[PDB]
Amino acid sequence: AIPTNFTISVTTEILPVSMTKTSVDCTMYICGDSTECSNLLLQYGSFCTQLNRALTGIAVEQDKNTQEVFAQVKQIYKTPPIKDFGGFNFSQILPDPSKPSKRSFIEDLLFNKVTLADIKQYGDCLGDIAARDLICAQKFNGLTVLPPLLTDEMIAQYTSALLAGTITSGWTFGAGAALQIPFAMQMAYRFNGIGVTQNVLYENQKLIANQFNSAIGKIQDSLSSTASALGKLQDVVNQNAQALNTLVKQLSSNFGAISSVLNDILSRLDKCEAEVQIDRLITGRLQSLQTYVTQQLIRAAEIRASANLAATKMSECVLGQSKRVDFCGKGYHLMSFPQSAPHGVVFLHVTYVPAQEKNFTTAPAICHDGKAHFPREGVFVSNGTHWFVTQRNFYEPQIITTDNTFVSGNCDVVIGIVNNTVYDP
Amino acid sequence: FLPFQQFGRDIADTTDAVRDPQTLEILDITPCSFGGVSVITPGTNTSNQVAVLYQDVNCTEVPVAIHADQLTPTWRVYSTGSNVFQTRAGCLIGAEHVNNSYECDIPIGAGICASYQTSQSIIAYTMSLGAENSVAYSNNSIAIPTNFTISVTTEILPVSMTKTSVDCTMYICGDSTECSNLLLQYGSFCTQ
Amino acid sequence: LVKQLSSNFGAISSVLNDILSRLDKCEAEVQIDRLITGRLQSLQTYVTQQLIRAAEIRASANLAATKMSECVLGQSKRVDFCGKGYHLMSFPQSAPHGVVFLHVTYVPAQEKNFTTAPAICHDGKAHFPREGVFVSNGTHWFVTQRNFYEPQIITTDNTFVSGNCDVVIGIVNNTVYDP
Ligand SMILES: *[C@@H]1O[C@H](CO)[C@@H](O[C@@H]2O[C@H](CO)[C@@H](O)[C@H](O)[C@H]2NC(C)=O)[C@H](O)[C@H]1NC(C)=O
Ligand SMILES: *[C@@H]1O[C@H](CO)[C@@H](O[C@@H]2O[C@H](CO)[C@@H](O)[C@H](O)[C@H]2NC(C)=O)[C@H](O)[C@H]1NC(C)=O
Ligand SMILES: *[C@@H]1O[C@H](CO)[C@@H](O[C@@H]2O[C@H](CO)[C@@H](O)[C@H](O)[C@H]2NC(C)=O)[C@H](O)[C@H]1NC(C)=O
Ligand SMILES: *[C@@H]1O[C@H](CO)[C@@H](O[C@@H]2O[C@H](CO)[C@@H](O)[C@H](O)[C@H]2NC(C)=O)[C@H](O)[C@H]1NC(C)=O
Ligand SMILES: *[C@@H]1O[C@H](CO)[C@@H](O[C@@H]2O[C@H](CO)[C@@H](O)[C@H](O)[C@H]2NC(C)=O)[C@H](O)[C@H]1NC(C)=O
Ligand SMILES: *[C@@H]1O[C@H](CO)[C@@H](O)[C@H](O)[C@H]1NC(C)=O
Ligand SMILES: *[C@@H]1O[C@H](CO)[C@@H](O)[C@H](O)[C@H]1NC(C)=O
Ligand SMILES: *[C@@H]1O[C@H](CO)[C@@H](O)[C@H](O)[C@H]1NC(C)=O
Ligand SMILES: *[C@@H]1O[C@H](CO)[C@@H](O)[C@H](O)[C@H]1NC(C)=O
Ligand SMILES: *[C@@H]1O[C@H](CO)[C@@H](O)[C@H](O)[C@H]1NC(C)=O
Ligand SMILES: *[C@@H]1O[C@H](CO)[C@@H](O)[C@H](O)[C@H]1NC(C)=O
Ligand SMILES: *[C@@H]1O[C@H](CO)[C@@H](O)[C@H](O)[C@H]1NC(C)=O
Ligand SMILES: *[C@@H]1O[C@H](CO)[C@@H](O)[C@H](O)[C@H]1NC(C)=O
Ligand SMILES: *[C@@H]1O[C@H](CO)[C@@H](O)[C@H](O)[C@H]1NC(C)=O
Repeated sequence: AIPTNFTISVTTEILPVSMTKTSVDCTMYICGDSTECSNLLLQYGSFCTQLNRALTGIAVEQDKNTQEVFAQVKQIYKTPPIKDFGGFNFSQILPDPSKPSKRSFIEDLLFNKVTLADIKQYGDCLGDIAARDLICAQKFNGLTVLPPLLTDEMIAQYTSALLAGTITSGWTFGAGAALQIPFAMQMAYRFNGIGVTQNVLYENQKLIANQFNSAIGKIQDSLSSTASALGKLQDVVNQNAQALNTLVKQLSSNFGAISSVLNDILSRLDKCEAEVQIDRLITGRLQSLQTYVTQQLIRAAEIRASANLAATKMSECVLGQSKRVDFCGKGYHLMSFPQSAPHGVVFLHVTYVPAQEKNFTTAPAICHDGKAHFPREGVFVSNGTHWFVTQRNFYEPQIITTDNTFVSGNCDVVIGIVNNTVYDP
Repeated sequence: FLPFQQFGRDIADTTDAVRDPQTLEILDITPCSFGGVSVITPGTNTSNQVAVLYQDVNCTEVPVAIHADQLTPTWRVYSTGSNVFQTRAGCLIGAEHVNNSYECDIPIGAGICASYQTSQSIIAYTMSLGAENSVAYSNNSIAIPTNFTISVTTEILPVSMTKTSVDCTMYICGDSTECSNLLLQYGSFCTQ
Repeated sequence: LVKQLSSNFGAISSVLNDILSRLDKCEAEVQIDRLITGRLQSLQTYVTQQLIRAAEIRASANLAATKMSECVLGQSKRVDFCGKGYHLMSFPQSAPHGVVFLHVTYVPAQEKNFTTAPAICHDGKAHFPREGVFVSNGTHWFVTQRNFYEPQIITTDNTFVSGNCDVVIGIVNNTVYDP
């Protein structure tokens, strides 16, 4: 069965690249604002020097996780003012200059589909506190969320540079300096990559372009329909917030003390007896902080794995063409287009998918006059009467010829060989 | 506050609202300190100068947020001055804002990076994303390489870390037999 | 881990000998139990952190093994998997607790502009190159390999024909040499 047509399918896959950087203050979390408790916490200071190290190790890592995913190329390319790509339309993915930022349409849709309910200006919390904002409680308990190093506009600039390089130079900009190439010729290179001769592209270029454009449209309404697709990223947000909330809730435990309120202990008991109770509370809250930091390290490792995968996909599919099966979309990979998303990346893998198969009769070789003929590249296909050489991924039959095939020995040992003449120019 | 209530408590169980017994009004208690102060510094053996980034505060209201009135005079210099600079992350004190852009030396955040430059001081600038290079494009123009370079790059990868073993007995219980006897019931933990 | 042995953990002292010399076994056992619990907690924290770092190192070592297989023992077509540029070879070098790969790569150096066309209409039939592209220095056209400027005259063996020359967008007129 040989395909006689194709479809240009655009598949969207989302990968979390980083998570919210966080910092913790032992002193104001455990021993809120009392000097009596904080004096007892000095002997445990080493433990915090561990904790503040580990969280710091996470925070820097997240910045690195973004960098190695987006800072592949340090040459910030700009798309040309003229959009002449052989009928291909990149408006929905290229930057839109009519916005304060450079986010494309698809990037805007992705951003609007993730909440990211986190900046609260310290001073708003000192005002309308009766609303009981979660972030205000976190900030009063010493749980601060550091901001990402790379601003969203800057990540969008990196994505725009990658897109411009990909469409204006193909993979040549990945392996050093960018080199010009008309987009149709680039697509011809890609088609040669997947094992279908380039002559089909120029014979169906408009159609292909139309299909590509249609596929892009199918992404837009798909991203503007429901937010479930970005569930990978939203979870990565929500979970982190969940953890912080749990931490605050975990301050409501006695841990064997007479009460969970430090001031209550210091008001009922004196320094005579309050020291043991405060020590119990300190040990419990330090254990809670250790649990939080360990869970954060687990999640940081998971996010590092995801970001390494994202960087590999950026290198092997955006900057090149991947021959790995299913690595970049279902089908035969042609290109990829990156799109920034909150704490993640989105890949639009465009793929060649054969569409209309058709039954055919084939033989492994052709015996012309004793010698067996094997095709240089392709298969022998018969429509019922004659035979032709056809490329594997497309139905482009042509008459058997001495240059289409090569001879190897006599035609007695090959099982399934048939009888036919071969044209000799 | 219902008439039988005097103290209000938040999710953390720490009292936050109190009914003042003398004047029958409700007052809220908030921490007199806060977290978010970050110290930016070149490595000592270079200089003792430092900058201070206060997170999620305008530098107009830093004195009340930090309560600079009760702080030492050495802290008040970092509360207000001519080196005030605002960022999306927060606002920065002790660093001179520079419109020029360089590579990131000491990342601050929100695309702002700091460095120690020249009279030596600390500058804070919006980091650059590398060289700007527009690429020509035409529907009938290509670029072909006529020459090449054989470039040898190096990359290092960790393979293993130090194998380590721990003796519970001599760590927890140096040489006392009493402690070693008391540690038997926790053997299931140590064997883990 | 060594430094964390200087914590009371709620005991009267962080030294077993002080507790055992001030208190008899009557009251010393509760203090020693508190110390044991705290030090066991410290050991568990250390072991958990070591497991995290071991996971990191295992990921790095899996990557190193994959690089050794796919670049030292072969030629990797994956882009930027082994150095920047097109991969030629790789040489390993042991280092303490790690490996160092020397990735020798091919990087095109000096680029030249050339006017190109997707195909060539010889006498109505369009010609497409087998391996290369059509490049014109201004007057004539040549088939050149993509990664190096090695022009050669258009020829029937260099190219192949498929259909008339009206459907291709951007085709140009030229002759093809027939040996
Ligand atoms: C290959 O598949 C495409 C699917 O689009 C076919 O193009 C469609 O053909 C029908 C009938 O002519 C039209 O109604 C549609 O408008 C076309 N769609 C597009 C996007 O162009 C194409 O005809 C098929 N080619 C072959 C040889 O079967
Ligand atoms: C590429 O696709 C868009 C469809 O989204 C084409 O039409 C434009 O769509 C945007 C949507 O906001 C409108 O603002 C424009 O007014 C539309 N312009 C036109 C001429 O229809 C767009 O035309 C396509 N690109 C090209 C070069 O045709
Ligand atoms: C393909 O061609 C060859 C010769 O042209 C055929 O070989 C003959 O087959 C018949 C039947 O077995 C024999 O009686 C002849 O002696 C063979 N002649 C030669 C020169 O080999 C062969 O049969 C043909 N293939 C098929 C399936 O018929
Ligand atoms: C291609 O590049 C190499 C260098 O990368 C050129 O070789 C140099 O040529 C100049 C002049 O002949 C010499 O001064 C250098 O010593 C050469 N360098 C080396 C390492 O050999 C080479 O000439 C270039 N070839 C072309 C066609 O441009
Ligand atoms: C390429 O070759 C074809 C065949 O010779 C040219 O076809 C005709 O050329 C004459 C003048 O040389 C024109 O009057 C005709 O209009 C052409 N035929 C058609 C259908 O247009 C063709 O002109 C050549 N291509 C170019 C761009 O000149
Ligand atoms: C090809 O032939 C088989 C057997 O008759 C049949 O089951 C199958 O549906 C056919 N496929 C097409 C595309 O005709
Ligand atoms: C098979 O192909 C040949 C050449 O195109 C044609 O003459 C013949 O009619 C075709 N036969 C069938 C059954 O399609
Ligand atoms: C293919 O299968 C059929 C049925 O088993 C058999 O008759 C035929 O000999 C097979 N083809 C060859 C070359 O043996
Ligand atoms: C005494 O208590 C009453 C009732 O709380 C209050 O109105 C008053 O202000 C307080 N002070 C004096 C001097 O009465
Ligand atoms: C703080 O700075 C921001 C800048 O947009 C401004 O919106 C806000 O009103 C300022 N708040 C105060 C109290 O100055
Ligand atoms: C830097 O940019 C600001 C924009 O408000 C401008 O006011 C200032 O004059 C500039 N300073 C220099 C040295 O360019
Ligand atoms: C190739 O052409 C473009 C536009 O004409 C030009 O910007 C570029 O510099 C040229 N390449 C070289 C190496 O000069
Ligand atoms: C282009 O190449 C041909 C090769 O014969 C040469 O004759 C001609 O002078 C060259 N023209 C230019 C502008 O380089
Ligand atoms: C290529 O671009 C030029 C000007 O931009 C235009 O005149 C010409 O029609 C275009 N040709 C093709 C095949 O796109």
